[PDB]
Amino acid sequence: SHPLELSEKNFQLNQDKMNFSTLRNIQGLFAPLKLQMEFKAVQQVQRLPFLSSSNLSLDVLRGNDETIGFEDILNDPSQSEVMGEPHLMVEYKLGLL
Amino acid sequence: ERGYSFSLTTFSPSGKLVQIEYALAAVAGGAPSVGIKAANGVVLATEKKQKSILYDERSVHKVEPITKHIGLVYSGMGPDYRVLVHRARKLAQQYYLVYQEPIPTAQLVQRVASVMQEYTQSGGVRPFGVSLLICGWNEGRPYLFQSDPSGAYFAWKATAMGKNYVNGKTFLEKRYNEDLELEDAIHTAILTLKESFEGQMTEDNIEVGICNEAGFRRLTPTEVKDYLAAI
Amino acid sequence: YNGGAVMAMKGKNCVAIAADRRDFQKIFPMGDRLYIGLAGLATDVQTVAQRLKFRLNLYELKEGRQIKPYTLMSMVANLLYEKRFGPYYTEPVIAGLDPKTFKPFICSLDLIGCPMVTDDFVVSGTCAEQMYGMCESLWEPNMDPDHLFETISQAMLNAVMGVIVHIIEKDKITTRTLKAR
Amino acid sequence: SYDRAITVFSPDGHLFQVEYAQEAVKKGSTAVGVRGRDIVVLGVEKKSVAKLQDERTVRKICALDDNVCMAFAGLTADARIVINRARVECQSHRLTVEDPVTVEYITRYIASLKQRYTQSNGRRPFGISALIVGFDFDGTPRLYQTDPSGTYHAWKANAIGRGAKSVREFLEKNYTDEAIETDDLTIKLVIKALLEVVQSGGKNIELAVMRRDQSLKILNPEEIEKYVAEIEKEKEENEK
Amino acid sequence: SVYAPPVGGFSFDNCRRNAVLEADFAKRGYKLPKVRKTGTTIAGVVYKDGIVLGADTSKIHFISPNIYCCGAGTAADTDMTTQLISSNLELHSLSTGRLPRVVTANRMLKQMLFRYQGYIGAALVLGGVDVTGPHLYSIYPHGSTDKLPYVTMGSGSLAAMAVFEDKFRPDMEEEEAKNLVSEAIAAGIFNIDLCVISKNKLDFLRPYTVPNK
Amino acid sequence: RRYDSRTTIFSPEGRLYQVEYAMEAIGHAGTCLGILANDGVLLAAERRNIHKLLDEVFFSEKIYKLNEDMACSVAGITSDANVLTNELRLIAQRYLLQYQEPIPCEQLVTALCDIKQAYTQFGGKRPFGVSLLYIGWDKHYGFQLYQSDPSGNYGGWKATCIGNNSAAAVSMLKQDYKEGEMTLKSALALAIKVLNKTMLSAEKVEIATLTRENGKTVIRVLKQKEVEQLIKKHEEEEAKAERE
Amino acid sequence: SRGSSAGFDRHITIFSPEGRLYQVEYAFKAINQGGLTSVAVRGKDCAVIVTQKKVPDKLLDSSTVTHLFKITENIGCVMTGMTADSRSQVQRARYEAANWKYKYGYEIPVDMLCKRIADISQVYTQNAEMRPLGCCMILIGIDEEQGPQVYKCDPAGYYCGFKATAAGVKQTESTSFLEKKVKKKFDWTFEQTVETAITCLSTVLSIDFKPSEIEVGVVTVENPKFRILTEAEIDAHLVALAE
Repeated sequence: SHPLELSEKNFQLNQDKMNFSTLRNIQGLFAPLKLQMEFKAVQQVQRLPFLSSSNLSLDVLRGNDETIGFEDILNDPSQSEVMGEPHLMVEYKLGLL
Repeated sequence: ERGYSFSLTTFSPSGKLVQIEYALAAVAGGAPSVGIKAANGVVLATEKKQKSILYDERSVHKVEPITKHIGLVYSGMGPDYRVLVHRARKLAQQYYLVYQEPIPTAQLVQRVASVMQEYTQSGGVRPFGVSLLICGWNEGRPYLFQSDPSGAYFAWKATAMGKNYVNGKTFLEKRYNEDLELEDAIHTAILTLKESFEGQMTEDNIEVGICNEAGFRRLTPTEVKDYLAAI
Repeated sequence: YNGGAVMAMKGKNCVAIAADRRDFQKIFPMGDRLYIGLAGLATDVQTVAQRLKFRLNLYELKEGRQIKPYTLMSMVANLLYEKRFGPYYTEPVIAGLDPKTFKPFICSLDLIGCPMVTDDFVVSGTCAEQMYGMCESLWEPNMDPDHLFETISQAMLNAVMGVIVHIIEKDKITTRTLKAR
Repeated sequence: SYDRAITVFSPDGHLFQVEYAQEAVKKGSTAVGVRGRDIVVLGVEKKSVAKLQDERTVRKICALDDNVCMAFAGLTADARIVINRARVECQSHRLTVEDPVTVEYITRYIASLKQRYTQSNGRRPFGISALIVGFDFDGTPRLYQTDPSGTYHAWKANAIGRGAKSVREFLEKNYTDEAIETDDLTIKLVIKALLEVVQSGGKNIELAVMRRDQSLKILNPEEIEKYVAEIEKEKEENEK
Repeated sequence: SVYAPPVGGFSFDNCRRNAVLEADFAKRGYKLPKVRKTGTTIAGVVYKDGIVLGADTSKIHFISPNIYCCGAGTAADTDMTTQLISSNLELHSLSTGRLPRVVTANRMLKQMLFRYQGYIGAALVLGGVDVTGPHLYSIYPHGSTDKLPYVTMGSGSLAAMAVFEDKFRPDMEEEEAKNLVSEAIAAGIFNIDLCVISKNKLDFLRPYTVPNK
Repeated sequence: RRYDSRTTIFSPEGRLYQVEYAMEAIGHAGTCLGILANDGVLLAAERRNIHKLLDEVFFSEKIYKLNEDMACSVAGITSDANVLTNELRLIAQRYLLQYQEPIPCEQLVTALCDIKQAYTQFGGKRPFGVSLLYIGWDKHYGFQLYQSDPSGNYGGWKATCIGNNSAAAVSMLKQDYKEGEMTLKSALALAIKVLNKTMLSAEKVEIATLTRENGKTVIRVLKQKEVEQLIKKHEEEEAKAERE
Repeated sequence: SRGSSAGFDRHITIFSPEGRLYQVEYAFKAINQGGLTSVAVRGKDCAVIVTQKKVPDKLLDSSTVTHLFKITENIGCVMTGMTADSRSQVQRARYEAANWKYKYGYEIPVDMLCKRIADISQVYTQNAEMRPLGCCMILIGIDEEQGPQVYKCDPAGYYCGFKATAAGVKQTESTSFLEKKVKKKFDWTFEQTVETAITCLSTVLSIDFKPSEIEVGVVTVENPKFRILTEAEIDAHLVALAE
């Protein structure tokens, strides 16, 4: 489709890969290891996926707590127009589907 | 007995959540705060924790602005207060971007309380040990809200929180009047703070902020000195 | 392919919005004394109307008050700019009164949401370069509802089969269908 | 002391949490199912009736599709979740392929869904048991039962819930080929089986009927009382 | 999948249908709605005590109490970019307690324009005053910036560059700087909005407060 | 004991103790009442936030509007009730957007009870300590009244009560409710009598009614003057009755 | 993961009946495990940091033992507490300064760096998987508009700005001494600031100092770069006190 679809879909992953590669080259193997441990730990305390979360700790760790982008004001995910059944979404999150 | 005291996601056999009561106990042992809603204005006052000559007087503040017409104060733990303040500022900016008008006070209070309600229903985290007093001016009409560690908010005319807040609320009940001016409200707030200071009160150990039709602002120490001299 | 034309005029404590009928609905009510008219592709008009109704209902339930025309304009602009790269083929026109002051408001937007607020009239649709000069020639300020209806009817009619006109007042709303003799 | 976790075996090879879920099932209202030559009947006991309650909202018999219906015993919210999932699955399957859904297919789907929830320590099993009846494409009646563990079987007549053993023994004694010859006799057999444990007949008995190429029919109290009166009359005649 | 939680951002659900529809309409010969564009002349200079921005007729956008911007191109894009940057700078100033710097706004605008690979299409002229003096930039839709003492964009750009390279001197006073900008704008069009930022009207020692706006 | 620390544990006799403990949290909350009549539905609640230094800046407390045709009342934990009410509004709007028709009253209750049941099904989370009463109107069954509990159960009623001292109120409603022969005025009088027994001033109650006029649903909240009129009428009729 | 430990002082995310966090309070006690104390003093146009240097082993290379670090060209640091934790925080602070420079186009200020570190430290006290570091940071720098700066952050996530501060085993006596001196006199020259810091250390610890037992770093308005003094300069200052 549009050339911008794939770029916008996976922006955060590519940013993480670039920063992690630079950090590994400058400091060593321990710094990305610690960063990934912290991200995994804080990304584990949230609401069940059919409700709306806030991700306060993850935003504090990642540095997104004084920045607003186009993904924060356009097509607000809190007021989504489609939502599945609760049990189905929880099962899909765990990989059973 | 103590089996239901450690876990946040465990109900007591009588249907009580105890860690939330303990977070409120953490709040009740903080520095006193006072808020009074008068006609044509609101006043917030608090007691500083840095009572020494070595501390710098312009580094960290307890009264903060969120928007041009919204202010904040707290009792409890400061590190939680900072992150809550940052999130509130971001929410206000998002609302302005979407709707092209300043956010109302009630909507911001609702959003902050929604953020605070989470962290009380999940395992692996702890609730925020802090309460907030929120003031604002909107549609020619002042507001004063309070938010709890559990995520519940109330609308007040005058309240006190922190240490010795029961006696402060009794004092406010005795002294508060409906047809009050902002200057008299500031006088009454300072008098309420003075009831439990345990020391000598100057302009370097209290902080005052007011809100009116011109917006929210924090008073300079010289103005606080002038107000104190008038007592 | 036909898209139609939509105009709105403002007078003394009143406002009107008009379109061309005979085929689908173009003018939708968004609350009391507030309307929006859409001209363009048939499916996009209905999709935009339904999504706008969704957002408006949620906003009015949460806030506890009625919406203002400026806030509705901002919401429409946000919804349209969402689809910046593949856009909707619609051109909204908004007309209504202030729910607490009863002051007229008219504006129009492009297909991605660039607003334009005027004080006399505004025109949308594909043939937007023809009713313009006629609208300046036939418009004067301080106009009562009867003369306002007559003026907007003439401007909508003798510029291009039938038309439909809504006249909004503080008390009542009048709907009329017209056909040239 | 091996009953604190879902996925823990006991020294003699038992999973105790699933058995406790079965215990939760064993405390619901009794449900009875009988299949005949051209009819299938379901009956459910009504535990108690409150006068200020709307009885339409507390029914224990539902219709999954046009050729299948189900009754349950156990917890009610879990049953509602399972019913909704099965209905959505039937609708999706019918939309994708125009063939009618098979009763064995829907039973297998329900059993697989139930068995999924006994595999991890982070979720608990469903505490319900279900009875499923219907007619296939060729008109062959069927009757199945499902368990909280995920197993299923096929029966000719079965009972679940509180006081199920006595009903099953009565059915074993009285289920013959000359007792299912007619629809009225089948319905009378179901009512008589239910009457072993129900204190007052008709007052708190709910019964459903399904015939071939026909929609599900819920009998009214007038018909239920008429059948009970016929049973009483034949009992009086046979008293002697 | 349909069970995945929703996310925000732009939507690309109409691109194929739109391409087919425009191809069909162009081949058959019918018209479709178009975006609004602006192409007037914008210019700015640097004098001894601040910046002077000019445009022909607002078209001068507010970014900060000490920073202003002028745009050319699609109107909606310029509006959205300026408002987003203004909100981000307000958050930054609330956190820091100081007035912002021009290089911060330049960096944020350049990075955000580069992220979208020139599809936004906004050309901007940025200028302001901070604790290090006055600065002036020029930003292009693909994400390229130049730091120059005088810039111009729009339709009558060449007629303005002629005047600039003919009659520009370093360290001018406010009045003749305004006059020079006025002549440069008037040459291109053949009624003019001017914005003047001065270091003497700003206090860089006072703690920051939210402006009226 | 050893079986009451998680929501994903069955006791040897097949019980979930955490759900029962959660339902124990509703007996401490304020009293909520609901009555169904031939030409309307009623909702009466008790105000716990009573104090001299409290402000009144909202439409009402413990009574919320869900859409053009429905309303609810809550009892339990306020912060959980807020989440539940927001989700109810979202569900109703989604159904309207998809089908271009208003949602039936029972489907909304079922959809919320599914969410309430998921939080007892999955581990690591805490069940909601909230109970709700619903009133509304739709073209399939007319006026309706439902009730819900923390476990995810619901049912239809003609008169019910939740909160503090619910059993006595239920007994009185059972004694004094006439089926099929009551109007809105009779329902208001009965609600006043039952609340007076179970708990009286106009500042401690809040009443809302639902009705149909010209093919349009009207939702109102009664005023202080009307509440005082009802209270004084009840007092005078009680005095007249006891004088004989 | 592993699972929390029952008790009112055995897990990070459990409040006590009085509303206290005993694991945070215990992490505050790890700062005294090293056995050393440090002092930071702010002057009229300079800022200094002084700490003591203990080398107990004869076979240990003394040039590899230090507690003074350089974050950026214009920011200095002194760490007190657990050594590995201190070094990890120094690395994290350098990373955060690099991110700020890349994102905003100019060098990070001292208060902003301290606030960022405190924000990161706050998260460790609210999640059950990570633990606080047992160390405290003190930063100095020269601000273009304000001047000298002294800042400090602690394991709880709390930070503040000071005129003079101390950390370590004997923080309280140093605080009292500095409070008396500050209430007495202001407007110190560059020499007087070092004199005051060394006097505070040598009075709180009843020791006569040698040039090899202390470590001094300085920043000044004329030369805003962080600098570490040498033994000759330290001995010159010591004889200046001695005379």
